[PDB]
Amino acid sequence: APPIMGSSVYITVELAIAVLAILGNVLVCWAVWLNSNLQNVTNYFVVSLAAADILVGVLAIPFAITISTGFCAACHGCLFIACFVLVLAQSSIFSLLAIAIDRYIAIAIPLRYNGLVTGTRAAGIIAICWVLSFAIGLTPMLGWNNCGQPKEGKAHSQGCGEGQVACLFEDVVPMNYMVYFNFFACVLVPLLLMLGVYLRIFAAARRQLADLEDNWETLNDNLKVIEKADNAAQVKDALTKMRAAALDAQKADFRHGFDILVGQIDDALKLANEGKVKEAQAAAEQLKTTRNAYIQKYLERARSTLQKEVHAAKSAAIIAGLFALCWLPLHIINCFTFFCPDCSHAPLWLMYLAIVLAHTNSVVNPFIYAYRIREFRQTFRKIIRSHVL
Ligand SMILES: CC(C)CCC[C@@H](C)[C@H]1CC[C@H]2[C@@H]3CC=C4C[C@@H](O)CC[C@]4(C)[C@H]3CC[C@]12C
Ligand SMILES: CC(C)CCC[C@@H](C)[C@H]1CC[C@H]2[C@@H]3CC=C4C[C@@H](O)CC[C@]4(C)[C@H]3CC[C@]12C
Ligand SMILES: CC(C)CCC[C@@H](C)[C@H]1CC[C@H]2[C@@H]3CC=C4C[C@@H](O)CC[C@]4(C)[C@H]3CC[C@]12C
Ligand SMILES: CCCCCCCC/C=C\CCCCCCCC(=O)O
Ligand SMILES: Cn1c(=O)c2[nH]cnc2n(C)c1=O
Repeated sequence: APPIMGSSVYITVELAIAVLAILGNVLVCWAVWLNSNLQNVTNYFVVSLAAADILVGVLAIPFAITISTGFCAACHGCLFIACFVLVLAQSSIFSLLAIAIDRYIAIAIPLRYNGLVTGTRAAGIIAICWVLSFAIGLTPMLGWNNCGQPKEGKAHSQGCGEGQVACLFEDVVPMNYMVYFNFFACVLVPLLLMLGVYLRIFAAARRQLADLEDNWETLNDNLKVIEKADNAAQVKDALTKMRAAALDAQKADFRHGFDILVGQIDDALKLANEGKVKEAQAAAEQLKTTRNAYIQKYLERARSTLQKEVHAAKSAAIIAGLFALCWLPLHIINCFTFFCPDCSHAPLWLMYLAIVLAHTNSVVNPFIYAYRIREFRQTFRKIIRSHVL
């Protein structure tokens, strides 16, 4: 078949992806700009990620279409066309890693979060990561390239000028760079890092949920103990273990609820020390009202916050996971090309599918926010509804 037919399918799909990438990610940026409830440090990395995905539609996909033709070009110009997408992919990895660390700090040291993680510091991190993304993605331009060993047969067969090559990705970008440097070091290692961070996030959330439940059962168990104890030392032992358990919970109207609880325990405790057991039990039984009134509400709000954080972190993890799914095939095909030179090159149609799937990643982020985060979903509706209506 004439190549122009298969290439017409490839180009049409690439342009379709470019349109979806631009529209969806413009909506993400628009949403964060308008809605103050979306303006947090976490979402500044989301916007940086959306900007990279817009750039895939506006620049990388047109570059990808161009380099598929093998057009004649100065090798360093070709290199820039071939490698710019690597800058955007690297920026996305830094943004994904930053989001994971952000959510980890939020769950592990909430008290210190807003003091550590600020808009000003985030903006600085985003600027540094973009600079590093240019350095990593355009490393071939610094001399790690095959511009020095041009394919002269292809150059003259295609009728290129001198100094010019048939501009093809695999002719100009070295496969050792793509496999060892780009894939293993700059992509795979950060992805495994994010896996580790997210693991630590879910473990932290699970431990804090358990601790909450433990304090609640420990406050309820020791109550029953006091109600059935026939000795003043039994009441004292239990009440001392409730005071500790209450003071851990305090740190972990609610602020008043705790002062009442500690006070009522201190009351029932001084009675117990004086031998007044029935009076200690009577004083201990008022804790039920403080528990019903205040403690049960603080337990349930704190449980609600942790669950919201587990949801947000799962949402972020899906986006990191989707990046991996969409990019691994292209990276794995490169590994086969590099490591198995006795293996037939992956056919053109599968190369096209791998490239298109990597580009498709720049579409998916907006759907995940829409499906998994109400605050974005609501703002999407309002930006669409107030432009339709
Ligand atoms: C839209 C704005 C922000 C940036 C767009 C600039 C892009 C389109 C420019 C910047 C550098 C340019 C390249 C620089 C040099 C060459 C070598 C020449 O033999 C063929 C064209 C080619 C490969 C150019 C293609 C277009 C190019 C990639
Ligand atoms: C989730 C992480 C661990 C995924 C990364 C695994 C990658 C690096 C693995 C998965 C399958 C592997 C390939 C399987 C088979 C072959 C054929 C052999 O002749 C050369 C190595 C080569 C080409 C391997 C290279 C590395 C490879 C691509
Ligand atoms: C879900 C993701 C992470 C896994 C996808 C793995 C894909 C990329 C794997 C599965 C089987 C693989 C193919 C198995 C055998 C060959 C023949 C060889 O001559 C060229 C590479 C080629 C054609 C491989 C290319 C990559 C391949 C298609
Ligand atoms: C903000 C929009 C920016 C413009 C987007 C369009 C970019 C087009 C990309 C590459 C076109 C360059 C390839 C054409 C060179 C042909 C030279 C030749 O005839 O050998
Ligand atoms: C990122 N990337 C690759 O890793 C690759 N491998 C072969 N062609 C490729 N192309 C066109 C590409 O854009």
